[PDB]
Amino acid sequence: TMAEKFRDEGRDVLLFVDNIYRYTLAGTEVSALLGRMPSAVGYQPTLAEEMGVLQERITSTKTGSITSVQAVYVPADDLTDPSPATTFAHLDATVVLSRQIASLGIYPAVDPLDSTSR
Amino acid sequence: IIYDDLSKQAVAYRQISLLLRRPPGREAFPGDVFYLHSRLLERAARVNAEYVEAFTKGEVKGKTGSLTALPIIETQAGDVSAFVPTNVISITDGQIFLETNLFNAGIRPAVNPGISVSRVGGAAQTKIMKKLSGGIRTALAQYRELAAFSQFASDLDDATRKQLDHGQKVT
Amino acid sequence: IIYDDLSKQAVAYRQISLLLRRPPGREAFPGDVFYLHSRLLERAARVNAEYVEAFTKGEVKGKTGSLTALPIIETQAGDVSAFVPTNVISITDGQIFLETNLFNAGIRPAVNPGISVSRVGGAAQTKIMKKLSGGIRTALAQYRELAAFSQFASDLDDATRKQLDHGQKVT
Amino acid sequence: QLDPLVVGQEHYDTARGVQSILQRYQELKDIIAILGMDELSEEDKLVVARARKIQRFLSQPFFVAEVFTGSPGKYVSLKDTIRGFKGIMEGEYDHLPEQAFYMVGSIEEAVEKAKKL
Amino acid sequence: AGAKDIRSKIASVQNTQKITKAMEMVAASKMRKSQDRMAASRPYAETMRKVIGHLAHGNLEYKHPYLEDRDVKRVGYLVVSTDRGLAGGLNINLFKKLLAEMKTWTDKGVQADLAMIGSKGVSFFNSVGGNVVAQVTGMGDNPSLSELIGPVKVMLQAYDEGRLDKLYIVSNKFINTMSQVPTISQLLPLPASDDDDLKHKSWDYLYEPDPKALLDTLLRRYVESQVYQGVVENLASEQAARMVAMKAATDNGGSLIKELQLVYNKARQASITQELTEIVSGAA
Repeated sequence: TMAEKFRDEGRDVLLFVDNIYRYTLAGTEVSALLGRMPSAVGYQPTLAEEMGVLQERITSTKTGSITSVQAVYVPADDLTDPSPATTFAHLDATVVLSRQIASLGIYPAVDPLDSTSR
Repeated sequence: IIYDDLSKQAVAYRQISLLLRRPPGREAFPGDVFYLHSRLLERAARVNAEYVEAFTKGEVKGKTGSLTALPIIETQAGDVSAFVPTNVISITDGQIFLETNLFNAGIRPAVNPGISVSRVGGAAQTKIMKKLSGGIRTALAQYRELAAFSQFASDLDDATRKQLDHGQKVT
Repeated sequence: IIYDDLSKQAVAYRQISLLLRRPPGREAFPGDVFYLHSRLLERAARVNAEYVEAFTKGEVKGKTGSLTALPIIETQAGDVSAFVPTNVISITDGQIFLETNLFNAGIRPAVNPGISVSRVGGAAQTKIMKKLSGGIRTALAQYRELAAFSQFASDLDDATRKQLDHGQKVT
Repeated sequence: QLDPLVVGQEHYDTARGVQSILQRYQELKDIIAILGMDELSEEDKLVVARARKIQRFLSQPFFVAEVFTGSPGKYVSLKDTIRGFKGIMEGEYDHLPEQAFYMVGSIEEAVEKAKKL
Repeated sequence: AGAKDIRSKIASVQNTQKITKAMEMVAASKMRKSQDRMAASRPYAETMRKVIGHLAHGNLEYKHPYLEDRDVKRVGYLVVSTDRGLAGGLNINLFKKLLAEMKTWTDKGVQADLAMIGSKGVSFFNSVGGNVVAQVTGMGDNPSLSELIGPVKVMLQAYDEGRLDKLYIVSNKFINTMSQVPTISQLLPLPASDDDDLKHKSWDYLYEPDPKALLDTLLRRYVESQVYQGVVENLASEQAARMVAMKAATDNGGSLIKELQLVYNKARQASITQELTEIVSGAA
């Protein structure tokens, strides 16, 4: 909502989310506290709506735009888990950072083969 | 009519059902998730002219109406042995399965033969197209599996040098 | 006495206990499923001569009574870690494991030795059978140790080739 | 009903041999996947080939599937099917290619299909 | 399925992949050592074939059985094969080519005999029923000529004794570090030299003691080197083929890991949900 006030002023904004997986996991904790039934893998039943209510405000508008860079964490390295599976529905681009490229002394250490954009 | 994602209508219905405290089943989906899609897709149909007459009170005499549905389903990691994908495969007539490996290799549209089928079959086609394209999907069903099995070399080259150049140029 | 599908008595009892709103345990089985089978199977017993002579109030002397139980259990895809299989494997004096990979290959009756145990052992054998069985146990044990090399045979030494082709003949 | 006292000894033995060598092929699939088919013993390559030929000969065209494919439907009598499987198992058709057995009726149609490749 | 049961097999396949990688490395080093030993063997056969050409196709061409084409009524083969598996299709392509040619020869009604180097061919041809008459096995990575003396002696004796004719050696030609081809080549009667030693006109050797008894020994020693050469080339071809085969096996393992991990992920998701649903639904 601060990024949105910058948008209304007519600017282009960048919004960094340091770990969206923890936003999902805190929604799961709050859902459990409220006593709602557990969803596919124990996640909250409102997972795919709680994610969309956030990610749907990050859009270009005919007054401005908010672009977003989100650090993502994949549980157990599973790209099928409901949290990664729900997050990947919204991402437009995907940048992979690799330690091998850094050991080569190449910076930024972006892996160009797995890095992806639609 | 095109439903852009039934696999997300299913998720919204699961949310509604779990907020109403109903006991879930496999993959935490409700028990009646099948009856969610069936009573929907069972409405895409072709009706005889007597039904159109009885409906329109006679006004449209002797024409047959139809509604053609193409629902879209997204499957995780390419497996079709999953609850909702298999539930919808069990309702629609045909099945166009688009494969990620083919799609990355540049083959687009990535229509995977052998898995994709049309249960209406050649009855739907114009007879020219029906005759020209007789049995090729089942031909590729084996061309693929054999090119996968015979990886070391093109041995037993009876006609495989023609077979697996025809089946390459067709793709 | 043969009990055919104790794993169906367990299902009927799960039904009865779930219709009575009793607290469901694992796989919705009630808590007292073990106490259901044990007080059944512990009724299979050998009984000494004094119990028989006292129960019948004379009229029988010297003789010992007996009741042997052979309960049957079905497993889903060979998993033993289930609830009812765990209880009944814990209760009884031994197990005969019948496996489908052996049944398909033609080994019938498809009893899997080594994985199958009898804790009464030779005490329940005629001394000729007790004498002769030890070499069969050791032969099949050595065969199970060597069986990994079967599909690499003709690479092996002859001294182990003899054990490997002897275990096959016992099987 | 698959008992020798109900279906006869020849039918029973044919069915059980088919099961036995398809199971033996199942047991070899996992090593073929890793090392390739060249590590197999010389007699294991034979059970692999006969298993694949049996798997093909189990296929059959149907009169109701005559609109998914164009092939005419085939009706196979029990005598002909056991006559064919007993023939495959004991190696009298070892010389034909696998594709000769795909979607045919009795074995005398496979020997004909082999001529046309 | 079962998550633990699948993780155990993932671990097993990873171990298999590691073993195959180690085998690829070992084979890729032995291949270099073997193909250098292969080059250490050329000078002998070369500088002896020049001599044989001088005594045989030069001036005063002498006459010897091994040099001329007596009529053929039975044939003999020296077969080199590996002592170790996992070499891919190396041995079976060669044995099938040998069987094709040996069947073509028996169409004409001629009899054929075999001498085996290596254990694999010895195992094979007794199953096929071939007429093996001499063998040496267990050479491994250290092929001696003083062990090839035996069966080559048997075949030479059977030739000059009048029984065999037109004997062959079958072996794998090492051509590229990933390309080896089975070849059947003729050793005796001696193949025809491309070169001419008419330029040797201007000199003649002072043969001590005498030229015929000396040409006999020269020819016997020459077939031996060429066989030995065939054995060493076959060994380097074996090393290269095992390298390629274990490479392929390591990539097959690396794909089975992907499939098994997808299955494991599905299994563990289903286990989490099936447990937590039982807990929540049990609480009235």
